[PDB]
Amino acid sequence: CPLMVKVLDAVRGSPAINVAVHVFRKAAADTWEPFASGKTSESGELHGLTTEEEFVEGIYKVEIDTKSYWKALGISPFHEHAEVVFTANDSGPRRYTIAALLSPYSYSTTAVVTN
Amino acid sequence: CPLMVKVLDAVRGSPAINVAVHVFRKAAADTWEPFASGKTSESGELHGLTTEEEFVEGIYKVEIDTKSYWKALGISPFHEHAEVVFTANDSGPRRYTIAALLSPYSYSTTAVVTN
Amino acid sequence: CPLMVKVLDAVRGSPAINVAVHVFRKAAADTWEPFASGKTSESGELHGLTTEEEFVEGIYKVEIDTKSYWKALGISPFHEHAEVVFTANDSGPRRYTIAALLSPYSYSTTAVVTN
Amino acid sequence: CPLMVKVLDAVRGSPAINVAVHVFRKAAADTWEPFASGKTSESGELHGLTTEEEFVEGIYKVEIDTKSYWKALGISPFHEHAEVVFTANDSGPRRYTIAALLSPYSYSTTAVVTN
Ligand SMILES: O=C(O)c1ccc2nc(-c3cc(Cl)cc(Cl)c3)oc2c1
Ligand SMILES: O=C(O)c1ccc2nc(-c3cc(Cl)cc(Cl)c3)oc2c1
Repeated sequence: CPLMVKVLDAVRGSPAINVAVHVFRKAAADTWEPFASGKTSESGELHGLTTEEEFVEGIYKVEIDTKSYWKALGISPFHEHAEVVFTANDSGPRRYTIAALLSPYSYSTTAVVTN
Repeated sequence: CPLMVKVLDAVRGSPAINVAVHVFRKAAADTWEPFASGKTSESGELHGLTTEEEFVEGIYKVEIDTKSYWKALGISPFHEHAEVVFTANDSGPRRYTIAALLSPYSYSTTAVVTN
Repeated sequence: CPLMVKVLDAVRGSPAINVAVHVFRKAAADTWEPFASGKTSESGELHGLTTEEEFVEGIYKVEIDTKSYWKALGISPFHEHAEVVFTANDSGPRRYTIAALLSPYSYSTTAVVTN
Repeated sequence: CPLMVKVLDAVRGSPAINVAVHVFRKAAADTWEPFASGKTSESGELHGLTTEEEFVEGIYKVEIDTKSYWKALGISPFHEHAEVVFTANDSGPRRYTIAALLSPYSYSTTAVVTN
């Protein structure tokens, strides 16, 4: 599990459940190719997006669909989504956790990178 | 204005208005002595807390009454208040802005220290 | 000034100065069209991006060049940039401030929308 | 495990290891009584602070010793510590995770409360 995404809700004080997440990888023709996608679990975690074989060096974009999350809770939020863009595996394979903390008009994100 | 406090609301996407803020200075007998206080303005700012002459080096605590702010909005909060504890150090001319971003179950704070 | 961007540095406790910021507007053919850009000031603010006449309703993307900012400080960063994507909605007179707080492996952003 | 504390480092992109944490509980004579303490593990988590029997209703303060954490890494930070103050178990037992994300001049905290 080299890429995991964890999403928390700062209004409710809970994991953000059923949040859609799309991962893209930058291609040779300077375009965002689809790479993996999933939804967060009851623990607000999304596991199994990729494998050590598939997750090669590259520039990745993790798009967290915060707007649909807030709209499903009957709230009109500010952002369309939260995007996290980074170079991965540049000095060999690493394990990445991308965490996001959400509020209707704000979000924070951090990365935990382990070898 | 050597010390200013700015408070933002992450739920409404606005300044946090009429928030009570209490500042204390640590005294030699390990006790917190009231130093300054006020309510944030319509811009979520609290100016005029102290003067350069009164704001000496030492340990200060800024306590933001977040619970009353959320209750006045009819929103259920987690924290009793938000406390920011720091040391004021004289090292050339310095202005301290303590900023806080509030959500019901979370808060963030940063210091903007400038000449 | 209907759109302002403010960027803070969580490592140095200061405004993030001379940060490049690019704003784009979403066009009918699902593409991002350049809209406005600039570099943050000594106060970490970028004023004068647009005018009330040019800033129509629509989806906007604010891309903050965080990687170049950290490299100029000799600090190793994680993100390629920070992107803030939102919808501008006309509902009475509104000013949008997009604020971001930067750290090498994390960032937070909030919207301050006022009359 | 009704009370857990998780601490992340936003500069390194890692768990914040060996962070001291002290928990206090407000007493009848309006004083902060010591309740539990520990240090975060290699995963930046602190488990086993208390038991469901001991963790009764009350106002608790979780003090995270961020200053000693940054000083042990050879960095001079802004805050003395990060304090999280909240009422616990007011409507019966709950499980609380207090998470904190640290930078030298800033911190964020959130709570995950589950039944
Ligand atoms: O000094 C001012 O005028 C000023 C303005 C905007 C500001 N936005 C913040 C802020 C933003 C985020 Cl995303 C997280 C945190 Cl902790 C703080 O602090 C500000 C200070
Ligand atoms: O409980 C866990 O396992 C777990 C994991 C990753 C986590 N990242 C956060 C986090 C992120 C931001 Cl951007 C701000 C703050 Cl305050 C916290 O909390 C986590 C908790």
